[PDB]
Amino acid sequence: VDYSGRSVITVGPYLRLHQCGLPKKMALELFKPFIYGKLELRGLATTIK
Amino acid sequence: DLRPLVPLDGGRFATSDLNDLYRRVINRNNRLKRLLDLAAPDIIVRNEK
Amino acid sequence: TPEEKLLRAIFGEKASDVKDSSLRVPNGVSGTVIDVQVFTRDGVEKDKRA
Amino acid sequence: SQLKLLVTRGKEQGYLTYAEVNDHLPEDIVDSDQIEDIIQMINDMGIQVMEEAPDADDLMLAENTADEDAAEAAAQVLSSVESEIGRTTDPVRMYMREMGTVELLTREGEIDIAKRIEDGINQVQCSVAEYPEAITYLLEQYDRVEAEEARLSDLITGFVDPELAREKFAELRAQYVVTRDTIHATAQEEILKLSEVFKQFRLVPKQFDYLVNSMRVMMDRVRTQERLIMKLCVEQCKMPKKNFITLFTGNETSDTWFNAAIAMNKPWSEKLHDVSEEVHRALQKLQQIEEETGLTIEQVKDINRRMSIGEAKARRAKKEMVEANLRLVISIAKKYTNRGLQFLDLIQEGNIGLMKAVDKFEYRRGYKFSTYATWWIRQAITRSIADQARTIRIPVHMIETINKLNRISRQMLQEMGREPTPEELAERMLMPEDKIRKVLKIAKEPISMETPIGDDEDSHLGDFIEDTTLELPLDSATTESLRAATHDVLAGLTAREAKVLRMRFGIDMNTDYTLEEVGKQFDVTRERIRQIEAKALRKLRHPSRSEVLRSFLDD
Amino acid sequence: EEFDAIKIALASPDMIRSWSFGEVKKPETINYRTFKPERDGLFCARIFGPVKDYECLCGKYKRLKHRGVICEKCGVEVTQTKVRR
Ligand SMILES: [Zn+2]
Repeated sequence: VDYSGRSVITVGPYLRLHQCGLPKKMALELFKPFIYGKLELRGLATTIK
Repeated sequence: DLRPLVPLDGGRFATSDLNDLYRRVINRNNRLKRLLDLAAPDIIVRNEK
Repeated sequence: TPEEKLLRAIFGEKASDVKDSSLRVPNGVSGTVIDVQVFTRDGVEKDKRA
Repeated sequence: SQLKLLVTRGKEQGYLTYAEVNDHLPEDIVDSDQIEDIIQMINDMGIQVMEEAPDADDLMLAENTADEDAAEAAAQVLSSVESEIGRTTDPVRMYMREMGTVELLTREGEIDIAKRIEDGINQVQCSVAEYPEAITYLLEQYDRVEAEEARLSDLITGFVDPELAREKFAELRAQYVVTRDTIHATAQEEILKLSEVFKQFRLVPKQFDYLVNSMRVMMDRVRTQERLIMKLCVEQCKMPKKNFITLFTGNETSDTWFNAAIAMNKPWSEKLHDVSEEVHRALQKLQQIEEETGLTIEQVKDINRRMSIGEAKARRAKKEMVEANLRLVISIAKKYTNRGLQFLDLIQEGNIGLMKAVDKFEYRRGYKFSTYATWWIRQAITRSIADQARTIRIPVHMIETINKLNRISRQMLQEMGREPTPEELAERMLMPEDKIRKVLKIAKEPISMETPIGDDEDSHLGDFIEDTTLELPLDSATTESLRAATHDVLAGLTAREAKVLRMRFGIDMNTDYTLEEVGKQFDVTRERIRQIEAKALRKLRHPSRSEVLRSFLDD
Repeated sequence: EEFDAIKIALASPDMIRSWSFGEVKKPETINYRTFKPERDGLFCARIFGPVKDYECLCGKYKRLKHRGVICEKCGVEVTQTKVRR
């Protein structure tokens, strides 16, 4: 399944129970298409490349 | 393409097995046709079938 | 292709027959290359670094 | 019945063992192939083991499948296999047992078998010399060949220099024409001279097949005409066998024994009236065949009958000899049992080779047929093991080179001690030092893509070979974006501009055009096209107009 | 392609010919020197379609406009390469 990942889970007590923590790097690797869409929307890159 | 013959690195090819089985069956069909053209004795054609 | 070809025409950029397939570091690691070793089948003129 | 007691114990106890089944089984079979079949049947039966160890706990615990309508058939197969007889399994053993009913010697009985073979070939040879279209075919081939539409050495495969053959062609031409130019005073003498001048020649087997096929077509014509006669008289008019053969025998040429037979005041004569024209046509084709050949249809039948009987005798001698020599074939084919091919495939190649050996044997050089056919068998099996063994097929000379390399590799790998290098093989062998690289690259098998790469959960090498030709979704999105960009750019031109710049390229159309068609469109196959194209190229080179395009530049 | 129930039944012979794209005849697969496919073995070009997308086997026709035309020299219907599947 594309758009997946994994890692070592951990503790993280500073959370309300409706939000799992998550790394910056797994996020920026799972949401590349979303990022690309938003970045061609805000004109921070005229083309997708 | 459901039974490929992928070119692996080094000239070595890594084929599926259905290529092998169909090669066997096509061999035996052609050989049976060849036996029939000659009209071999019945032990030959029987063992071929 | 099409309009890619129009691009080639507008800019004269010649797409070489050469294909980049270099060994680029696996993403995530940041080290110090400590040692390079080169091997050569004995029919190739050894390069400079070898 | 006791094996049925094994069945009921497997039902109750919930399993069995190798010791249990091996206890209850019917004695005296013990081939271990019937055993594996019966064990697979007991597995397919209610019992689902077959065991070794009795149990078994929470690890896959309390398993079962009903599988109704399979138990009643499986137990039936058991009770039937035990009670009747022990059935053979596989097909190599089928072939062994089925040929073991061959009396396995011809110690100089080969001479009688070759006698029968010569009988067949000589009776059919008398048929050859007697078949008129045979000599006409030879004369026609001679003319076609002399002009240069065919070769002399392609038609006939030597007598017992093509100019010798050609003067003999003219000799037999005169013989056949003098046979034909006496139409009944000396016809027998004529055929005698023709036969005795033609019965030391020979042809290609395929030319003889063409002769025999025109002969078979002649027979098919005569048989269809005898159908048109008898199936339209007897089976259409209640003209029984006796009352039809009373006039169908002996002369069998004139129309009288049908037409006048219509007038003999009989029921069949009172039923043949509408089949009169059809049987008239039948006897007319028969007499036209007469016109064709010169010999009565009864002589036609007698000649083809003698030919057929000689052919049957020869085929039967062939069969008898090959049945004998199957043992020889098996013995000689045992010696290649892992070349990359099956035992039965080897022995079938040997069957073909032994047949060719039979077809090309003569005692007139004093050979011993066993050792004679040994060569043909080994050669045919070698040709097969070369041609149709490797997965990707390599040619014969290439296989010879490969086995040369293997022989020399073994010799060097105990001469030099460690092993040889390609630079050393290119001087023990005398190859160009690069063909050896290509040879030892090519001559290896492929890996089985279901190979178990068991270094995982449970995987296969096939599950790890990625796809290379698929276009990245990044690439496809970029392509669509570039289409949109260049479309808006080209819209940012004039109608004539955009049209010429679409046409001279392959943009938004089929394959792209030439200046000939550009001119056939805009009236000017000339510098107007060049002007517009190059000037629009300059116009779109404008930064502030193609900046986005050049941002599409992957540099 | 919201088709229906799926359906299964025996494989009638003339049906098996309607599924066909030309009889396989020979046991070859590839050509041991140029790794194009020999015609016609388990593999092929004219039977099971082209190797490279929109490109003939011998190479006479190599443009998108020529899709559909079967090359007169090796009868390979120039079409996509997923038709090889
Ligand atoms: Zn072609």
